[PDB]
Amino acid sequence: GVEIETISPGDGRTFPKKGQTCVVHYTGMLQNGKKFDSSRDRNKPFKFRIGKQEVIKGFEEGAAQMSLGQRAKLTCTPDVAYGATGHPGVIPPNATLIFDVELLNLE
Repeated sequence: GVEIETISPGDGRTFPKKGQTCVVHYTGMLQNGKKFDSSRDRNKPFKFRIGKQEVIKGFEEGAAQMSLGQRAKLTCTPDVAYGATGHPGVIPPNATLIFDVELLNLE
């Protein structure tokens, strides 16, 4: 269940497609919890492509449903990323993830 709530501006037509490397200033957030990740802190804006199972499923499906300049608000379900296992020390088991996603990409 990828639920998109978009802060408006952008163009609404430059869509991410296959074989495209894209750049996101993401920001992580735990539901009823504190922060755990920010690409804005390291100032390295996480160049990545679509389709090679690099990122989690909840962030992968949220990437194609956006466009350039847009600003969405993900809500990743536990069953798509880590809810059975959980990343050791960082992500607890059965966790629901919140992401502040802005797409400022190329290709």
